[PDB]
Parts: sequence; structure tokens; C-alpha cells
Amino acid sequence: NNVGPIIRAGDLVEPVIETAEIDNPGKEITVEDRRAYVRIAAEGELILTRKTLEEQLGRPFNMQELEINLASFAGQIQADEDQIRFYF
Repeated sequence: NNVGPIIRAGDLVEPVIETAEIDNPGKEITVEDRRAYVRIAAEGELILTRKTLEEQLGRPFNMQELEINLASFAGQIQADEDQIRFYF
């Protein structure tokens, strides 16, 4: 039921956690830090938008950069230039 990105450890992780919080109002976010990588999860669906991620980074951002840094993920994906949606 839990879905979301598994990201390689590094400087992108914290703005993605923040994005998961901002872009999924009213949902519990779980973060499992496995050191080399981090799983971020919500129940049912997890959305990360380009606009919010770009704001949390403080510099220009395109969804391609997040996608290349996904080591893995849970759920199904719908994605475009504006957001990615992980969903059951």
C-alpha cells in the first residue's frame, strides 16, 4: 500500500523529503534511511512536483534529474514535465 521513491544517498534527499511533505497534504510520510540510500513512502499515492522540488533546491530543476537519481521505487509511475506520481 506504501509507494514512493528510493533515492541514492546525497544532497537531493532532504529537498525530496520536504517535497513529499509539501505536495501530499494530510498524509503520513515515512522515511527509511538505509545510509547508502533512502526510501520515502506514503499510503496509496505519493506526488512530487517539479515546482516544489525546484523551490526546495533553490536553483533550476527539471524532473529528469530526480528520475536519474531513483535507484528504485515502489508503486506504479505516472510522470510528465510537471510531476511524478507513485501510486498503488
